[PDB]
Amino acid sequence: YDALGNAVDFLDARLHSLSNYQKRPISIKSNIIDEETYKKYPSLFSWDKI
Amino acid sequence: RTEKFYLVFTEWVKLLQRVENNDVITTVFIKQLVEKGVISDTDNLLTFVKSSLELSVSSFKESDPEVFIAIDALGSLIIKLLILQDFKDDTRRDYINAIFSVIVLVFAKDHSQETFNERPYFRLFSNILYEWATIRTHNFVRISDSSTRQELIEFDSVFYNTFSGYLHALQPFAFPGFSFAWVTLLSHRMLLPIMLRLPNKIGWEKLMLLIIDLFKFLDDAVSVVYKGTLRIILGISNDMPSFLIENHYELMNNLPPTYFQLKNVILSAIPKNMTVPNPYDVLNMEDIPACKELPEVFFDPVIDLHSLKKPVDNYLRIPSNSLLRTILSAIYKDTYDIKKGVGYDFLSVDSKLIRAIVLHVGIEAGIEYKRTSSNAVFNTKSSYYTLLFNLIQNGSIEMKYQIILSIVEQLRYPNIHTYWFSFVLMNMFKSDEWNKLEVQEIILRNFLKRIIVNKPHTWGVSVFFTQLINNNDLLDLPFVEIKLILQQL
Repeated sequence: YDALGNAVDFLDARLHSLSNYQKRPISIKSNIIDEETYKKYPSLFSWDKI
Repeated sequence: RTEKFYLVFTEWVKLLQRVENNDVITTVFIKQLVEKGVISDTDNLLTFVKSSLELSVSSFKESDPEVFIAIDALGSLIIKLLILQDFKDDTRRDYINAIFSVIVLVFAKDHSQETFNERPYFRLFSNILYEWATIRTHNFVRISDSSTRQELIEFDSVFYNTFSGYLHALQPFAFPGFSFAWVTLLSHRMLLPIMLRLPNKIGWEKLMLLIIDLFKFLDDAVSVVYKGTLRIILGISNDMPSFLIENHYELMNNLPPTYFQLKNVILSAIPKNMTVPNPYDVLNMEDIPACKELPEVFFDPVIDLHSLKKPVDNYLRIPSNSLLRTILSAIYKDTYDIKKGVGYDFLSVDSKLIRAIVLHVGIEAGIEYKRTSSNAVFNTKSSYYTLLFNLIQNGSIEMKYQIILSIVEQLRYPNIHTYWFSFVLMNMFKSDEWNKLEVQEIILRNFLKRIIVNKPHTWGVSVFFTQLINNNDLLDLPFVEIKLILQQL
């Protein structure tokens, strides 16, 4: 019965530690893949922002 | 919140399944990801790959039979985002390193009890290799040739060396259970062969880092490692034997002496094109033009020689008896005063140091032969021979042991080092001016422990073992169950 602290808990924080390291916007290749074709395709998702 | 990310990957797994990955719709799908706020930030991206992996391992759980359809889809997603994404100058490097950090991060989180299995992670790494191995086919021709290609060519060498770095994080020493699974990945058909064949030995740097990790572990779940270690070196001995020849210095250092079989294979390695004469047949190596060639060495031993670079080289030039005293005093210092070991090998004679010296002398002796008509290099009074001769006589028993050991190791394929060090061993054995039984016993002991083990027996020792009887000066050695070998051959 470890309070908060644990090997699994420490590592799960490390993965979140590395996430906030060097924040950058993911720049997709806009030049490629025939844009305006992309607009024609379906939603292909069930996403809900917040 | 995390359930949301799960639903997305649930959309990816279902799509690619029942669809050929090559279809460009998959490239549009990832283009749809950035549309939403899921991949909008890197903090969420690394979080997406995070949860996507923990789901695959969970998906692997509860599976009676080989459910990889979930994790294999991820492995392709990693690569599909490495190529289809527009990267800045240094950002491409940080990207691949980031994901690898996550994968090994979850592995550790999994290794910590919270029903851990080592097969799915191995499958993931394997898919990444197979995938990338397909992309890099023929100078990355498969891609658009937009000269984004050019960015990937420079990334090819940086991909494996960094990947090897993250592989080192899960070395057998770290995870005993993943040990066997670690070796199989090292000897992967898409990893080992090409890194050895990378342009101008750029990958050899990190290949060593992995093998050393393997050797240090050998110094039980060890049997699986050793059994796997052997089939690698043999595989390399056939594929790229030069790797065993050049890096032998940095390789012999971290290899325990208990392993005599593994020792020979490394030294028994010969260049691919070359062919050698029968060693057991009876002289005059001057007739042989192959041994005149200088053996390449990837790592110069002068670096690990440190401060003794000056007094040794000054001694190699002129044999100053006063300069001999300081060199010895330095060795005795590193042995007794400082550099104190622990347990077995307490007050160790620095095998790395001694080997570095003996090897350094041989190299400088080789350059001295390529120049200046070569007549001088072989002599009893030659400086290159004088140094090795004096260090023995004035060196202690354990000190003498390492010198002779190092000398024998350099006797490999038909090169000038083998030619020279043989003349050293041969002359020294027949050399007077010693007060001698002790020395000859060490000459024999360190040499004898290179033939008794199963073949392949190294070329160098075979010849030196032949000319010894052919020289006619046998069992007459008074020290010689040692006589049991005489009847053997």
